[PDB]
Amino acid sequence: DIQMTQSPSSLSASVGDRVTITCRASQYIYDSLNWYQQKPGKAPKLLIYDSSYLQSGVPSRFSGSGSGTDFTLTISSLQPEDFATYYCQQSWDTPVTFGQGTKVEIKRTVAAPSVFIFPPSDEQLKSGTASVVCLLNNFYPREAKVQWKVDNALQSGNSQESVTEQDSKDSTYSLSSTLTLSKADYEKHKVYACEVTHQGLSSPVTKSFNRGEC
Amino acid sequence: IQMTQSPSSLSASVGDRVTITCRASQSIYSALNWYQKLLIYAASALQSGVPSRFSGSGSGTDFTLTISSLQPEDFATYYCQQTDIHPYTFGQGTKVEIKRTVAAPSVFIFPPSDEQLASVVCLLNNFYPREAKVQWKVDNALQSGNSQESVTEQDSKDSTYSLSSTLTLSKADYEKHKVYACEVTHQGLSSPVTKSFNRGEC
Amino acid sequence: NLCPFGEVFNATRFASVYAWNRKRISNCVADYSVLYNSASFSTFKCYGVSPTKLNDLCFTNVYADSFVIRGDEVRQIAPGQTGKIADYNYKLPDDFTGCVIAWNSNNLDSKVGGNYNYLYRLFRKSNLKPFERDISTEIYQAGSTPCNGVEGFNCYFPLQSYGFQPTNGVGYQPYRVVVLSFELLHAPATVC
Amino acid sequence: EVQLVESGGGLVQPGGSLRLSCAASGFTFSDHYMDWVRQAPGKGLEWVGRTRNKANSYTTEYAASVKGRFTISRDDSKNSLYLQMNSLKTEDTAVYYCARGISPFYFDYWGQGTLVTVSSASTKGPSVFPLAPSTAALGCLVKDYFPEPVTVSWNSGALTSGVHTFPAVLQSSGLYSLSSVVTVPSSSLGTQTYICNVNHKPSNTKVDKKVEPK
Amino acid sequence: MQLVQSISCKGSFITYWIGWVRQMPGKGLEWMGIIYPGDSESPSFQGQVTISADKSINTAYLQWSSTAIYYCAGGSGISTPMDVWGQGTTVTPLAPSSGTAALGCLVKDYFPEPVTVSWNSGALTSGVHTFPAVLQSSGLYSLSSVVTVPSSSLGTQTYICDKKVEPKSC
Ligand SMILES: *[C@@H]1O[C@H](CO[C@@H]2O[C@@H](C)[C@@H](O)[C@@H](O)[C@@H]2O)[C@@H](O[C@@H]2O[C@H](CO)[C@@H](O)[C@H](O)[C@H]2NC(C)=O)[C@H](O)[C@H]1NC(C)=O
Ligand SMILES: [Cl-]
Repeated sequence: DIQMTQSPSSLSASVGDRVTITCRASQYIYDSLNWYQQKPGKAPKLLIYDSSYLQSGVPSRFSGSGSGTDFTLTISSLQPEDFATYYCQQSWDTPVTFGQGTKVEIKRTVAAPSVFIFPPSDEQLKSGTASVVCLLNNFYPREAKVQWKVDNALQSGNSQESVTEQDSKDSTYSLSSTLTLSKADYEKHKVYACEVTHQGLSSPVTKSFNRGEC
Repeated sequence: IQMTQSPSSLSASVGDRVTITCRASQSIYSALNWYQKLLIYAASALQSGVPSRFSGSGSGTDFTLTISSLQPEDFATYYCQQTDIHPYTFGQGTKVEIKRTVAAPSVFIFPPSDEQLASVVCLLNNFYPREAKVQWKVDNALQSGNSQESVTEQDSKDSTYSLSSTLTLSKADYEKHKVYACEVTHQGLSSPVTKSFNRGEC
Repeated sequence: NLCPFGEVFNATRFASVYAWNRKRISNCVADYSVLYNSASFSTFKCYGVSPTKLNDLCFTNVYADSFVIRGDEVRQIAPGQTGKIADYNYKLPDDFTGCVIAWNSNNLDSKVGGNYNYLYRLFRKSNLKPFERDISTEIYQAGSTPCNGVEGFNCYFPLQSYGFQPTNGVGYQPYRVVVLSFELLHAPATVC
Repeated sequence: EVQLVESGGGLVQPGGSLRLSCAASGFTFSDHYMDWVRQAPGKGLEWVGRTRNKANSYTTEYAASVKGRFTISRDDSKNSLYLQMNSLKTEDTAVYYCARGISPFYFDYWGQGTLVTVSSASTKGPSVFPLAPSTAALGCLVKDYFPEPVTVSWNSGALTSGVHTFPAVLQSSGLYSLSSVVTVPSSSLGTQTYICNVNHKPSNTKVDKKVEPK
Repeated sequence: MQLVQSISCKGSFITYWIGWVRQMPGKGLEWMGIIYPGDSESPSFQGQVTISADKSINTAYLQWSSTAIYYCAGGSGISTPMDVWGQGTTVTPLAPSSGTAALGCLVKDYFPEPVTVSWNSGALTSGVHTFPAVLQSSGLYSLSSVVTVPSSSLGTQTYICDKKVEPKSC
């Protein structure tokens, strides 16, 4: 089987910049190499087939060069609607192998995250667990630290965080930290707080509530 | 033999597949040329130096024309002909124009100079599509014959059109009314737009 | 014996597409490593089978079809194409089983003055059947007036020549093509 | 239009068989080559196998990962492609797209895909708690559901502005959780009515939950 | 090979036929007639014009005794029709409203059309739209040329298309 290595795996690009992703192959696959773009949770779309041919409907800022073992996709003036994984694909021989993909992220100006904390619903409590949600909404870059503090101590191992995909309006992220614990354990402490660290924030922001008190 | 060629109107962006059909007054087998410069001859044969994007398919009294991905320079109007028998009468004509989003027109009304006194000119700048009607209303009174509009070739830059009404009146007729309105009917505006001035004002 | 693919690929002289050459490779052992282990080639597309497995497969007859065409014509040498070359010169069957190998021939088949020794059939009154050849130089009539083999208005000589000056863009440049075709006939396989 | 729709995906136990169908409209199914391509969650594109077109019999190639256990099949009458998977593994968990080419060397169109989930774990519908607002963020907690996926809308499809549905996280337990949050203008909270619509098809759970300030 | 036109057509393998293509204002291709120079031999132009030739100079002619461009076409080959032609023979004060205004020059009652103009001695071309001439009820024509400019420039700079165009500014 023919191995295909894309370069780079991950790549950050300002709007209108000229980005280049390279596919390299374990052997000569001549001009038998296609490129697809995959936007998250959607089927791939064929951009380019047979090295150099752009598909009908594809925007002409997409271009294929290359031969033998080295191919490269080109977005000239990378515009909005371009955050995707970009996949090279050889058809020369079976088996029909792909490249590992390259995740392209857009560059942007720093944007500080707006921070909201949410005590558990009374409803959930009567089920017998408490989940405390912490939301860091619309910030850049992705990198961010969320520390839980319960009765003024660092809490570890009862919290899951999740990141949204980059949003094609404004190229910003949202993040969630959810501290989930037994109702019993939830009632043993008074002060729940969410402490947030970021490039955008001059100093770490903390949002909190005292259990019981609106 | 007398040629057809359809349509006269086509709107399309760069790269689009294009299809045009030219009919035949009497069977000329495949002795049909396609011009833009000679492009395609004998129904499907390609004149040297013409890009392979262009392709045509036809025989007897029926033919077509195809362009794979419209390049900017290909925007124009193309005419067929018969090489069967003399005289070699060409076709009617067919023209292709770039598709851009609906653009409402900027309407401007220039009043007449002491020099001319009477010619009162109306302007619709930088619009798509080509279709736009320019009614002249002198004191609520619709004018017919005395008016003369003239449009641009699709703008080199932003591929929009621009239109130049020119209402012509006897000085005394001009002096008879105060109103000089220009009601513009176009896709780019929800309902008609009036631009107006009053003689002996500012 | 060792199997005469050299002759076909390293031939000084290449046939014109309308007059395309065909060679029957038989009672030989075929290396094939010699092909996909090359960088010369622009295109090496196999339809039946797999380029890497061909040396571990055995066949009743194999044929090598050699010709020269324009760069932007190579995509016509495939199952399911329409166009001058696929229509009036070389047609592959829908069920084609074999490899289309081509490569840029600017060095050899392009003359500084211009080489017009390479011709293609511009006109035909029906498409070729797969693997059919046609050398007719009969004047093609698309006019109402039938030519009496006398070329003139709507009386075109059917063969036309390629402009191959070496500074033509790669689309218009010359490429040599070799189509290998593998037949599994009822008889004993004589070439693996 | 050109339409490929995949089906049969869902929860299946290790060692059990499932079979997916690809239903094809808007083209000469016989003419085109049709392949299956899979993608385990947050991983790359993996070719499963091919059926050639009617002109080439309908002859088949498999990737080695699925050889001997998967079978590709065609019904031209019903215009549908089939993948029959037998001695299933945890690693067969993935989205299964079918791809067609009018050429055997690239894929023009792809389906939206069918999700196959291969675990010992067991189906359970979520529970839905409100994240009341104290711009004003509010949201819904979708807690403890298996398997993927769940969908969330706002005010029965209406509300899509400033909404974030976070990727689900897998607890130690083997259940999934996520929240969906909406950034709303402060003033609109008094007049505008806020309801999240949560659908979990695998358990056949549908919940509409109203979110109001405490 | 090429054909150079003047009312005659000459050019220089040398073409074996010469026909005639006329172009009325806003019209498609119209074929005049034929005269093969060697042999020196339309039913709608027949006895509207006379079609002559001179082989010696490789010249073909279109003559009258009683408005358009005249194009002569020949062939570089006996096979290929309508291949190369000639170049052709042609025989025939608004003031801004008181951040973008517009102003121009009305050119009226002129014949024979055509009217060619420029702005501020060719120095200003950014906004300019020069319309085609029209033939009016009168049988003469009226043509207007315009330009959008920054409202800022109005009441500061002057404009000369030669007509001095400025705000009337009562
Ligand atoms: C067809 O020719 C290639 C190229 O051949 C070489 O260069 C020629 C100018 C001539 O000098 C030949 O003798 C050379 O062989 C052959 O591929 C080469 O094979 C040789 C072994 O003889 C090997 O040294 C080279 O590395 C190979 N490739 C090169 C030089 O690019 C091929 O064997 C010939 N026959 C075919 C196509 O099977
Ligand atoms: Cl940016």
